[PDB]
Amino acid sequence: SIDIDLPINFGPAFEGESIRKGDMHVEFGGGKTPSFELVRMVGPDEIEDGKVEVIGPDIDSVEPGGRLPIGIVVDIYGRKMQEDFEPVLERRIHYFTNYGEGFWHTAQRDLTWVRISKEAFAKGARLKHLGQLLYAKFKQEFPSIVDRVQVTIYTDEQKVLELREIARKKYAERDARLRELSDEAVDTYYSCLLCQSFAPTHVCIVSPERVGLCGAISWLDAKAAYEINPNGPNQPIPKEGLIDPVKGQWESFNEYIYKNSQRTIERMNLYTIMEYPMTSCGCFEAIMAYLPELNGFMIVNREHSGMTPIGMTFSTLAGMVGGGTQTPGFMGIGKSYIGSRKFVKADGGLARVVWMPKDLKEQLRSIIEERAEEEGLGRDFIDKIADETVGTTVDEVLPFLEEKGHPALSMEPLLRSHH
Amino acid sequence: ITSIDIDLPINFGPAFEGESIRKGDMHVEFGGGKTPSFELVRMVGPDEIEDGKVEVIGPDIDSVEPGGRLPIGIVVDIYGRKMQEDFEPVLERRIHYFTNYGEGFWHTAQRDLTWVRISKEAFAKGARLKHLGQLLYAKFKQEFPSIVDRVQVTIYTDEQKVLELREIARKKYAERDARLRELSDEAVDTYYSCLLCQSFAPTHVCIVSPERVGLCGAISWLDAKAAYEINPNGPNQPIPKEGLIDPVKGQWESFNEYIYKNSQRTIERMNLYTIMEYPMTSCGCFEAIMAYLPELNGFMIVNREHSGMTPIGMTFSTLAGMVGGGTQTPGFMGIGKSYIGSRKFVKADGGLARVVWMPKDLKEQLRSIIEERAEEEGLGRDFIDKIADETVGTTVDEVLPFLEEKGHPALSMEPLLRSHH
Amino acid sequence: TSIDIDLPINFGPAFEGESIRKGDMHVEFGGGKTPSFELVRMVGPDEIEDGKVEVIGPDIDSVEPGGRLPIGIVVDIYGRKMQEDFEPVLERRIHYFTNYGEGFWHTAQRDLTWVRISKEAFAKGARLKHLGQLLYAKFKQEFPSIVDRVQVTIYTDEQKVLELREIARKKYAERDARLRELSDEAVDTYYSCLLCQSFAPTHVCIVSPERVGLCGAISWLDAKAAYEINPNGPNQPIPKEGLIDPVKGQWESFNEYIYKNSQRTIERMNLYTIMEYPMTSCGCFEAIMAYLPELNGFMIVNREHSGMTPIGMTFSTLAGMVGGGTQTPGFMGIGKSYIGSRKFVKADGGLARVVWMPKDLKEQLRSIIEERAEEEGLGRDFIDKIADETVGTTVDEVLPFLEEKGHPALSMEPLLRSHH
Ligand code: SF4
Ligand code: SF4
Ligand code: SF4
Ligand code: NI
Ligand code: NI
Ligand code: NI
Ligand code: NI
Ligand code: NI
Repeated sequence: SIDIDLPINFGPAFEGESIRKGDMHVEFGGGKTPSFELVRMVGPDEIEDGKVEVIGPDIDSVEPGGRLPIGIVVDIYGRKMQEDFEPVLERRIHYFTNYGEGFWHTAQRDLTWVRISKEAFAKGARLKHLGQLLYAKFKQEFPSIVDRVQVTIYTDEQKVLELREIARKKYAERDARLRELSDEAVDTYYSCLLCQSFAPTHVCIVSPERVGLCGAISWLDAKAAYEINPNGPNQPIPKEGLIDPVKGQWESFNEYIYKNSQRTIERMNLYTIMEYPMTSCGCFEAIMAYLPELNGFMIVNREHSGMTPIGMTFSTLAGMVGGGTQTPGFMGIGKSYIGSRKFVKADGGLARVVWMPKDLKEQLRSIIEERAEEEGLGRDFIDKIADETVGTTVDEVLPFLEEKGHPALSMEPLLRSHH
Repeated sequence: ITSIDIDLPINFGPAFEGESIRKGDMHVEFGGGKTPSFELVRMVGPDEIEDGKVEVIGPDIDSVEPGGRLPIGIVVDIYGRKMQEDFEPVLERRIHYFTNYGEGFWHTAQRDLTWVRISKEAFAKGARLKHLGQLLYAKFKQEFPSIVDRVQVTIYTDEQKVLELREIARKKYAERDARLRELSDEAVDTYYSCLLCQSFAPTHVCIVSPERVGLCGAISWLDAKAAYEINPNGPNQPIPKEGLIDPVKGQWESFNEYIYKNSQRTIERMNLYTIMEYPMTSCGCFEAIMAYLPELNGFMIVNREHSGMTPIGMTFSTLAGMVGGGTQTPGFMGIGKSYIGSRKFVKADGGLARVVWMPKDLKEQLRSIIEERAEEEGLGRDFIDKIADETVGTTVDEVLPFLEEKGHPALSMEPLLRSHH
Repeated sequence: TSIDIDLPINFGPAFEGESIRKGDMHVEFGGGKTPSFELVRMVGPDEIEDGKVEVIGPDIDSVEPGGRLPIGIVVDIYGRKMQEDFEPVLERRIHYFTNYGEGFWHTAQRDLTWVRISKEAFAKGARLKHLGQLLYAKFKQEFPSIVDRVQVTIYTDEQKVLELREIARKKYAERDARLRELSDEAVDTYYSCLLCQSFAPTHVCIVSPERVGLCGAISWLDAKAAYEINPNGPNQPIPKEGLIDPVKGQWESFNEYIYKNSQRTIERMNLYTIMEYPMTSCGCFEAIMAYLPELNGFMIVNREHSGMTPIGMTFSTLAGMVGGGTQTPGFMGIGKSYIGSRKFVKADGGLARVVWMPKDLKEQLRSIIEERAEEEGLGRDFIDKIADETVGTTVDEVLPFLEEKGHPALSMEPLLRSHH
């Protein structure tokens, strides 16, 4: 814990609070007003170090139930600070004030949302304590790169309408930077091991065309973390000793994994799953499995609670996919790795995928359609994907695959067996 | 199969303690709301009972023609040097244990309301009830060579005496029940355990606390304490509440050490107040099972006695096969039906406010406790009206619209597990 | 395992999976349409010539498309360590040391030897002497210690093919009679191949004269022949001592043997019971049996049959539960011949307690299931009592049908119980 004498009710409610309409002190954004929650870098000649101010009415000073602004602007300057340290530093707001209740905040880029609740308004002390806590934590956790920190908490419409421009596109474009950067354009793939607490053997090598299975750490973020902290869990790895571009195995990756994953796993194949895939830790967003009977791939996310054609639901699959065991045929991948060019390149990529939940089809509809159109599979390739309503068993799915002429059936199968 | 050595012409076998009853084919009925019977193990003074006074106060099986209803009140009064008044239910459970899973009369509900349908073949064979109590004398003396001193059986038959015996049983029920709700987790610094279930689940260890009952639904914390007092080297040993590791999630060093010892080191960390992270294992005898649905953001409390589809897409039997045996599966928990009424019912996961689906029978049986707990939690007495049932829908797509229409409070809470994104 | 003689086609491990249709089929040799067979016969050095490909008939380079060439592969071996019992094993190795080359699509064995060669060899100039010399060189490389003189004759004369297939079929009948004669009571030592350990080191298929191995092809005779050829090989005799549970088939000596070559991961072993200490499967298994407490009986499903099952999960789920070297009680992987074995879980009710089987399996075992029912007194009508997918498929479908047809398992002692 943090052990501060704050009034706010210490809890994990910041993550995904869906506030009731009849209680919320502030529900910003929502197609009605601006919204933001931002950490940015400013010049040394226009900011004051240690200043903590709460612009607009305080928590107690206004009655509950209104629709007013909310937002934390943390302006930090240092000698070595760069413009690319925002996405990694700002995430730490989810670990300073996140032991509290009555908030909703994320994604400080160009347009999206921010909120707050009531019951954290009359516990005795004001938001100035929150600002001071944030200033202290930013001065403490990152002493190398920042030398002056200022915090403001705006709650007035006009001063935050300028900030309406700060919650949708910057970080979206920062991951689109991974999208546009090719796998081989860069010359140093980065590592990730922060998930060692649940699975130490997980040494996840992130690439500019393959986000980590956590869904949060990318190559740009790993590089920024290394620049912030050379000793940090993300470490730099050059590319040496090419073995096979088809599966994507180098020498430095293999040696690093062998000497860091406790010698359980030696070789790694970035572009395929059926031979030397990458380990997981239990933080995967989706699960990818092989269906020789359907001759394709099955992808199921965490938020599905139904029956699967393979016969096992997601909860059962996580029992064996995770842990840190190099299992061929099963893997855990993020929901943004599906729309990547190097997504199981050897094993058919997007073509081999057959079945996935309907909700995940809708969420990834546009990107999957774009990726299918890029590869020539046709714009209507998403309709060729069998959903849960179409059939929950292999014997049900196969007639639909025959009807729709799925390309997975047409091409050759994989992983034959012995007698 | 357990055997005996009593000399009676009746057919000892599948027809004396463990099968259903119907009124039409019943020869003589012993119990129910019409001709109530019971079975009590109380404590009385030495002068109140002659040692080994196995009697039959009233007609025997042959002396009664088909048409008359009588009870068999097995009033096993026990006097001892060290016996207490709290030790009654521990032995009282064992009286029907000699013939429960074999012999085939009835024991409805539990405790002291066994219902006996004495067969016509037993009446024709013309035995007596003296040996019925003689069997419960020798076996009782064999099982308890350290507490009991005198054992009696006093089978009454008079209808007014039937009502008097029923009133005595109801008086004893209140004494045995009111103590449990008085206890609390914080009051006592010692927690007992239970490893009786290792016969078909060696890797499973179940921790019992004043508020959390055992998953078997049978033993409580008081029962475990009484068994430890009676059996100092039995399958239950005390553990001091020491070495606190996680206060909110309920983890202690001593509990972790005990589990790491007994559970063959497969389980080392256990949480006493949450399901999604380090849930407690289960033998396979759980009264009910609760699963977490990320789509609905809540708990589905489906019990063993209810057969049917569940929102997760499978019946109780499949979930039991997935969970029981000691497999520590996050997102699923095996609990006793009374544990739902505990004040510390998954406090780390928001408690009763995170329950969205219950079967109709289980919901109706626990209406009285769910309303009382909703009033205490501040959710209001109408909380049971917000809980979906199988009539509302057997699938997520059928109950989610009903849940959002009812404004279930769990929709206003954050999801579970350890966050990463 | 490559070669040296130049061929009109390549030589790689990936050509064994080639797909050739009827239009691309130049001339088949054997299978379900035409007669062709392999053979390995015991000979002496009196009238054998090394590498003599005595092709009696037209060569494969001068045959019209769509024709038929009956192929009799006679193998003449001069071996000091060789015996007449090693003939089948070498035949199996014909599959191993022939498919490594392109165009050598070879399937089945015995009188069902099916080899297909497309026009990629006939049009590009491949002779039958190429095949003969390739087989000779493959036998020399695979078995350099035992063989000394090799003659891979390839008869292609229809009259000679038939009069030689008569000898081959008589030899096959003798092999089958030798398999039938031996029984687990008289035979003291079993064997175990570890070719299946290439994926699951802990797993060890156990092969006995009555209960065949999980692979369904390596019988007791073949394992004994391989041990005689290769004493260092995976198979090792196991003395029959330390009988702990004769009801379910527990021997302490076999338990020690399991300790020896399975990293001591398995303590005991019930050869006649799958519930207590079963044996896992590496995928070589040909069928899966499971226990159903609802009907209290065994269910057996072969690999080729998928779909919904009374146990509640598909065959893929069962394979995942039992395969991968993982030992799970209550389920087992078995070979097809084991169903007809008289040691079929005798303590666990034998054939009586297994009622749910696919109809195709009933048709395959028409001379086996009925014969076993007659042996046990069940009568040939027991197949009517056998639940098949043509009548009932789910638990509820067979719930009243078992009672109507007189289910024997419920009429006998059940297994497994609850707690309270
Ligand atoms: S996704 Fe999680 S486990 Fe994988 S590298 Fe990133 S932090 Fe580590
Ligand atoms: S309820 Fe059952 S499993 Fe739990 S401690 Fe008691 S006997 Fe053991
Ligand atoms: S059945 Fe499988 S594991 Fe056993 S000897 Fe044969 S190939 Fe090896
Ligand atoms: Ni993880
Ligand atoms: Ni139990
Ligand atoms: Ni149990
Ligand atoms: Ni095998
Ligand atoms: Ni196998």
